Amino acid sequence: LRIIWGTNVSIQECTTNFRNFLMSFKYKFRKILDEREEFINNTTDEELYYIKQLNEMRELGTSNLNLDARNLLAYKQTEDLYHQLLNYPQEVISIMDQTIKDCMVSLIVDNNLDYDLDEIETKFYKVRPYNVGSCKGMRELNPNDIDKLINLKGLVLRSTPVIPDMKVAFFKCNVCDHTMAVEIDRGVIQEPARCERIDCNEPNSMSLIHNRCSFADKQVIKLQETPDFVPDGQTPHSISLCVYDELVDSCRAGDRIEVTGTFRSIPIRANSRQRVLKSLYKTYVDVVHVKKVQITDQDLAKIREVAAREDLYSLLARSIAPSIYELEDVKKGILLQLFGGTNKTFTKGGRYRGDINILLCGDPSTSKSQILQYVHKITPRGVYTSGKGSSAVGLTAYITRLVLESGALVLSDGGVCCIDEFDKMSDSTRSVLHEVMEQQTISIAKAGIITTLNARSSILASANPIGSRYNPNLPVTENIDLPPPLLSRFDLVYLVLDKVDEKNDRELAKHLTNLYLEDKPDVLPVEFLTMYISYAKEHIHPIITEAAKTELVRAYVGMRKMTATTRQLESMIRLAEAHAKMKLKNVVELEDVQEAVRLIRSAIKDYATDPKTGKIDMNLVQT
Amino acid sequence: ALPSIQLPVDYNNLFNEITDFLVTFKQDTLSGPKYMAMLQKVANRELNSVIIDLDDILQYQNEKFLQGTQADDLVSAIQQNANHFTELFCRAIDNNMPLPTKEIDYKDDVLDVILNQRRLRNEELFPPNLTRRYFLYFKPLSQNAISSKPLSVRQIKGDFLGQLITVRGIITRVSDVKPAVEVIAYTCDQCGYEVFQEVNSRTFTPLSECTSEECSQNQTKGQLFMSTRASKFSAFQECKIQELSQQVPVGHIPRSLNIHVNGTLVRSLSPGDIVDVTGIFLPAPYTGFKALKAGLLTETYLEAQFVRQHKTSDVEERVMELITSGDVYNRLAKSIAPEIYGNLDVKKALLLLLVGGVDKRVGDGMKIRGDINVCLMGDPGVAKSQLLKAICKISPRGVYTTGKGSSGVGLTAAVMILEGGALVLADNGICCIDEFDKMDESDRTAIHEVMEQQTISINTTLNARTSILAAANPLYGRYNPRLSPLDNINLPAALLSRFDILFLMLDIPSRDDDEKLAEHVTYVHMHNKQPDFTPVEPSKMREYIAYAKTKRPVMSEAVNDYVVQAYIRLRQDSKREMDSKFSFGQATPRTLLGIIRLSQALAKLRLADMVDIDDVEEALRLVRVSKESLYQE
DNA sequence: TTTTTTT
Repeated sequence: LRIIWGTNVSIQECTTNFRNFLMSFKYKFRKILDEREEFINNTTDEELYYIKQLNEMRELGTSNLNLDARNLLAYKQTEDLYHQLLNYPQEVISIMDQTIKDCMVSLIVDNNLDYDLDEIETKFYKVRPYNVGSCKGMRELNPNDIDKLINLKGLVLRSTPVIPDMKVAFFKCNVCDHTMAVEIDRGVIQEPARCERIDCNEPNSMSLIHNRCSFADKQVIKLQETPDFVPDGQTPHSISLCVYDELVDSCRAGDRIEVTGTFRSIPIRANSRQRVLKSLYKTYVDVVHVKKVQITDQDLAKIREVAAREDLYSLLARSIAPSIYELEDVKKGILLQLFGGTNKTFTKGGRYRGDINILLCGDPSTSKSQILQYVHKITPRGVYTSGKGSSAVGLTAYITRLVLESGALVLSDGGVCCIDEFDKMSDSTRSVLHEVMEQQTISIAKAGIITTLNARSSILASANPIGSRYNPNLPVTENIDLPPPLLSRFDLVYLVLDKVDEKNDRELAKHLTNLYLEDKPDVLPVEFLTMYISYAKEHIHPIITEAAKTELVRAYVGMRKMTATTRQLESMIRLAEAHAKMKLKNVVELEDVQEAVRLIRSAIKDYATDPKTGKIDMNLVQT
Repeated sequence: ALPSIQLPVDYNNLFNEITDFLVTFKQDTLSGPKYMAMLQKVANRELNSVIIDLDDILQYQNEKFLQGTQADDLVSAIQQNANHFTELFCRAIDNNMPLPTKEIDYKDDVLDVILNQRRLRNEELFPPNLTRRYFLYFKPLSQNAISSKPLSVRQIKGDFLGQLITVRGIITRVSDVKPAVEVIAYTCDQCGYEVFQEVNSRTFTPLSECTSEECSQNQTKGQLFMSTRASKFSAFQECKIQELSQQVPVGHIPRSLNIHVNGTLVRSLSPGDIVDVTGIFLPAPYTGFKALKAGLLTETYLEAQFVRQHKTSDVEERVMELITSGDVYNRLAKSIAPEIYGNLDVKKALLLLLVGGVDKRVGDGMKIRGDINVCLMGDPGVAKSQLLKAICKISPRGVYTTGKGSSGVGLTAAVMILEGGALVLADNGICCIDEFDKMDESDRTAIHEVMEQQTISINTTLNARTSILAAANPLYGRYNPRLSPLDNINLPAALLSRFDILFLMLDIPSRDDDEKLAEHVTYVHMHNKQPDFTPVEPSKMREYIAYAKTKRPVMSEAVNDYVVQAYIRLRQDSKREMDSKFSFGQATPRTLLGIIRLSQALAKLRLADMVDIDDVEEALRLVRVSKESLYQE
């Protein structure tokens, strides 16, 4: 038999265990390993999971086949093979790739569906085990763990450009015009000492030609250690993850990705020309699988029922921060911002941007930043920042030599942005934010490097009052202390002030004391509400209608009677489109525009605000 | 070229004595041989390293002297050439190694499986270092002298090379852990035989040519291939120890010294704490090209053997002794700054801050800090700076800082790749700010970013969990009754709310107070001890603080309702007490939180499993005393 | 590169 070196386990036996997993292993085995028999379905269980997966790979036309170490453990012989893989991940992965190819050929013949066995041979099946082990940081990874299968979660610090890889060397003889191809094993090309052609009779006549040499796609992605894995006292250590073929560019940089792989250690040459290599070995992880960290039909039905409920707007507001008290209007504005307005692009007038930015000002103990962290959790992509920690250059763009790097707002783009101590945030940073928010995109010019980075990020800001506690005598805008251009740029302005009464104090103290009374203590689940916002954006594309247009023109003229920025009217339209997404209405309606204007009026306590100078009586706040 | 010089030492007889000591030496005075037990643990692979005590060697030599047999002076020969003696010690450990009482899990050890296979195929085949999975170490000799006496970097000399020696100083930096190929294993396909190469240098040249007799018999020129699973690898870390400030002569800068820490000893150190490490001082060879220019001049380094940083049943017994002494809260308060006379309430608040309150994190995601922060506001000459320095010395990880001496950003995290600031050095400790009134509000904003939420934001982030203490002088240098208490504090209401408690002390002439303070101070001057209650030792005080922190008391329904009533009362008292002369700041729900943390700290000091209404009332009384000190005038 | 700070 053929045995992997040092394992005393046959490579044929590993392939046979993988074949028993691919066929003659029921999905019932994986479901039983998962237990939860009430959750498992008997018919899909009786069907063979890996047989269905190989047939699905044939239907896709792709050689790659996702692998589950849990399913490998579910099958008994495949569990033994998975332990052998944990010992020798690369060898067992090659064995499983060959087994997947052979099982695909056998499955094509068995199903009798049209397919080419030669096409299956040309295809190189891929085994991508996952759930082999608990996710761990790069700092947790060890040289003993090198050459052992593991599943790792990490946030991509950056993704490197695709790196050419010498899949096979090609030798072309300059003396005799001979053509040859030499496979590259272990990353080293093989060169015959004499000419491949005996008639040439020229020693070392063969010459490698790089263009003729076969190249396989390869890439690397820097991966930061997971925030839980990182030590509390120090920033996480980062190790780049090797990737190739379909795994290359599987996940974009700046988004969390879970890549199962085998850790690798390689000697580092003391000098590139010198054969000598330092006793220390550089360490990198080669990913057997790449994964992240879209609405299911049942989730979409649940979102539809929720959106049908009239209580759902306030329900999602409360669901953003279920434990928090008395900031439901700010949470509703944040939920509208998470839904976002629809974006319209035109040849003239540029492109109206649907993304909504929300500014919130609260006196200390407003729980505004607790709600902001709640919004960061609720957002599908979360960016949280402190005003003292915020920098304008970091928010817009950085340069490394000389190539531009994504700003903090650019990384926020594609998700909601959370800002704490927004009053403490620098006015210069806010001035940088003004242009980026007005354009919904960032443009940067600098010596050497000048480029524009997308900044289409919904922005949430939690701000202190300009006074240490919010002053009713102070104007609400002054208490928020936001610059007027940034306030116009923001779609929504939120004002929250504490109101004191004996019964209200009893209620607040009772809430805090109940959370304390538990030793560990209508709201949608936060993940379900993120999915609801995603489904609202996906299946709802609100646009200005006639009724919404009557409401919008009335609101614009009335706010001009009250001065109305044209951007505020666009922000009201975006909030109206956000409300239609919150209601899962395909187009903006008069009720949506009315709710958007009502949400803006309630957010800044404009109804509470006194008619003159914009100041709000404290009793008027919180009605 | 190599004139041999016979010396009064024979390595063979010394190694025989070492092997005899390994089997004969036992902890009978403390009570098979203890070294044999460690060898059995290593055979089971339960012990991954060995530490040979120099004091044990000296005791064995004393036993030999009592028996009349002449000692080979193994303990002193270690000081003579410890590097050379270490190889003999490893050989003696191999000779006296017992069989594994527990299975070594050889199947999981790919090296062990391949080693059995390689011996079978072969039937010093492989390096003994590759055979050994343990790292030797040397414990410093017990005081009763170069190894026993710690040294400064400048005090160390080139003659100390090749000698085990202890050093003392601040760790400037620690290099990142790197692999070290103790043995590089080369494999060639043409022979099918593995050829091992033992690397003992900082850099190595790969064999690059198959040395296998099978390849020699086949006449094939094989290309050796290194195998990570076959080659031995050891973690390598470096440390830079810099001379202590007292050890540095005036007008001289302390010198950091590179130290090699390998194997299990790697990653043992942290830069913040002073370390007393015994290690064989050894030359560091220069590279070829650099050595051609250096000439006879040579680099030097230290290979650490035993690492010790300055800062259970015994701890439990000490805490029980303090509890039996009783009144533990007031006793620890009076123990704080025994030389300082008075300010017992400030000392009690400082002890509460040292114990800290319970840190709470809600299931929804809310996190409320348990760390306590205190502020001291006093007139000049009231031992504000003295008490702050005493508290900094009391805190093993605490840092003392001045408002003018250090910038706020530098204290939070000093920009030179990020490096920990004074607050990061105060992690699991207390950052002290002397002359906090003099500190600028711009830096106070950086402090306010961290006081409310422990984490630091800059991008780079650190948890930066610590307790904050501040000492401030009143506006214009002294308290003015005409000025409101808030005006004399001259601090933002955000700072007042973030602080758990602020203490205001006034300098008022008094005949009896002057007489008592002069008596205590004159007693302190004539005799270093304070005249009078006996302060607890700082080690036992820190142990009691840790024991209190372990309690983590939780609130009850009655205590929570009483705290809610106190919050309502404080809010109403602020609403009615808008008069600035009597207004100490509006009631804060966060302040009641701070009050919750203080009650948790009091229940921790009392070691109560749950927070008590008495603890809540005591925290409220601390704040009330903070106001009443000014009210007395 | 990026503070730090002296001109």
